[PDB]
Amino acid sequence: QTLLDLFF
Amino acid sequence: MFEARLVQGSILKKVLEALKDLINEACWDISSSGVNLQSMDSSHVSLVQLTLRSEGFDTYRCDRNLAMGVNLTSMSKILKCAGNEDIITLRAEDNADTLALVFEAPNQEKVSDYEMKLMDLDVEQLGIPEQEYSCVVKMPSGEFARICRDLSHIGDAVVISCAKDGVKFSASGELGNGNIKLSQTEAVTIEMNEPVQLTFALRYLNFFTKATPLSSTVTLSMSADVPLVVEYKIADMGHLKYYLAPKI
Amino acid sequence: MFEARLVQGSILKKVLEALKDLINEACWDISSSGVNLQSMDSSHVSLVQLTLRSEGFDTYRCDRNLAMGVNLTSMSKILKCAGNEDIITLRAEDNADTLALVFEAPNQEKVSDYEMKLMDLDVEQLGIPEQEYSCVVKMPSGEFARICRDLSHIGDAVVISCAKDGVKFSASGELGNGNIKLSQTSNEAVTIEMNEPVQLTFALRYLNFFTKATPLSSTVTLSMSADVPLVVEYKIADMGHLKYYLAPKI
Amino acid sequence: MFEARLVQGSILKKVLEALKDLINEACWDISSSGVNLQSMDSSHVSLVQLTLRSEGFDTYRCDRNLAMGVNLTSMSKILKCAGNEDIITLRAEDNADTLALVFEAPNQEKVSDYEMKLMDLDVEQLGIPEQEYSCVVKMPSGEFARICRDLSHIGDAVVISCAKDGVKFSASGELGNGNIKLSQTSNEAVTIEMNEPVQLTFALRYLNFFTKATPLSSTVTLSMSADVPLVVEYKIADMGHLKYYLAPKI
Repeated sequence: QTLLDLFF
Repeated sequence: MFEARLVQGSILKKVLEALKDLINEACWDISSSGVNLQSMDSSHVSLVQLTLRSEGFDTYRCDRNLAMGVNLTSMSKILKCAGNEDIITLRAEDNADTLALVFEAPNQEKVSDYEMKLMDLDVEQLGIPEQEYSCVVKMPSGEFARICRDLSHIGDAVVISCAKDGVKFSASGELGNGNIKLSQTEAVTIEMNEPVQLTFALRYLNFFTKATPLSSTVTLSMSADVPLVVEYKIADMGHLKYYLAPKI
Repeated sequence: MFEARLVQGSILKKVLEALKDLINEACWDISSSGVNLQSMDSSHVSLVQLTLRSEGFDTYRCDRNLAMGVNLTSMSKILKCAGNEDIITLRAEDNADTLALVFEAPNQEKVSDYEMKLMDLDVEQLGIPEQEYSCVVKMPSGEFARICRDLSHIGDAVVISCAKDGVKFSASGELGNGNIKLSQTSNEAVTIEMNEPVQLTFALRYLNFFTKATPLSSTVTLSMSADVPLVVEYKIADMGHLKYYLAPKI
Repeated sequence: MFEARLVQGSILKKVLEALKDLINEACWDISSSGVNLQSMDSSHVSLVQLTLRSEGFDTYRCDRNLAMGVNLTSMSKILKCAGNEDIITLRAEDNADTLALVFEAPNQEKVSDYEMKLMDLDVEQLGIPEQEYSCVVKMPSGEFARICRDLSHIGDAVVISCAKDGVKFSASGELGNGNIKLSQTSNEAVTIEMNEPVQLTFALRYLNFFTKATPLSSTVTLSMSADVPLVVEYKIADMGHLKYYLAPKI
């Protein structure tokens, strides 16, 4: 399970 | 001073019901263009973005840009005190120490006036780069909610496989496993540049579907390695978008 | 021997539902004029008074006055075994060991016979002087219930300010505060018979017990004067009333 | 290989809802004659027997007899994933490690398929001798459910007295006691085919499990004789039945 500011 | 009158006040009731289970506190960014809210849940696994355009309100005025820090549970509680056909006005003074909420019905016999305290939040804003996605699925919102609910009794993750001719949802756990196949037709339509196969935590999808009353349709946007977008249109006004980071 | 037949048995089902959460046990005083019940809650903050006139019943006989002690939870449980269109007969023997309750439909395929044990209670009786009040508000009962429910998510207490033109309900707590203004209607009317303004503070927890009586009537009346208990009254059509008394704060 | 297609899939949803609270695990005996299930609850006080005949399905095929061991709670959870108008197909292969369940609508927009793991169960079969009973009561199923629910707030046991002319249900406890009398109707019929009077006592807790079968039929049949188990039967129209057996008290 990833996380999100990781993405933006 | 900020003041926005919404005749279809039920839109605000549904927005807060669709928010308060995912996030406790959020910053309402008001500007002359409309209302914008953007917040990650505490686990940083999902983010919700709300857009309510100026023009969607019956009257709208922003003398100056504001960032109100709101306990969403408290605002949810206040909005339960509005009837579903009430006219709802929001209003904030220069200081912005409280948000005033006024509930009215066209007959005007009950007028309700609530004042809720704001709070100080690190308003941390963030941006989303408008992209196109490999697959975009438009489908009835009630159907997607039912799928997410049912599969969450099988396992806690769902694999979403999207192809040109249909979309499949799969889960597995101790009971066994299950797969739900939707065909392109309460339309189901698929705009696909390429196939995708992604895994998502069902517990967050079931938070997102608390927005189901806002729209009879929902759109899912997917590409490899990037967050899923689950979007509900708020007719003549804006949208509620949820972002979910995939697994692995 | 006492016996009372009530064709609209749902009246009795609704009365017990409106009582059982405020009061554990109470004394039903039966006389040839009707049924009266009067009881304070345990904290002594509120009192409920029920009147069911003999002529409101389809048959009514009281050979001799009685004071039956009833566990209202037990009677509520029995009355849940009555259908909403049942005919309900109440019957007590001279001993007064037990209250008999008979449920039937006009059909009559199903007849139910319940016998409920009574209790001994200290039948302490009080009285209320019939007053006029500074302010009397008549309003739809469903609207009053909604207001009390909603404000109880804002605070513990409601300030009720009554004037010639309209009535306001206010509360405040951790989240913030709230005010609800009701105007008199022209023509679910809201009417205000008003000699003098009042503003009084009441505990919302008790008002939310009183509104369990909402199914008995589409109307409720609030009667107010300074320094005296609020009266919240629900009419039981062609029959009597349920009145709740609530002592103000400070 | 076994495969059965049931257009009125709601029958299966209701059967599992009527089973899952009484029993955790059971063996589905598949033969070319149909589906049969027979299982005692853990306390050995009740037994349920399900019959679904071959010809009640829209397609049916048993290549060979099977005895599938199923967690009924798990099958119940899967069947909640079927819509009430879905066509439901059951399917098992020779090995029979898993049961496949396929849910579709006629429009075919949404097709769901689930695979649930079976279990190994001591397939202990038993038999019921077809008897006649002193008394057989046919009555509306909703009425019987209401009687059992209501009397279970009076006591934990019901005395069922059946006569030619009517049937009575009685219970007693700390609150008091209650009797419900049902008359034969002339014409929602209540009909009684009686040889000889019966009076028997049964645990209400188990009857309230049985009435979870109420959605399967507007009618229920009670069959009684002295010192033998009560039979409570729900017809599954054009298909079979669900029968519950309950051992009397004393």
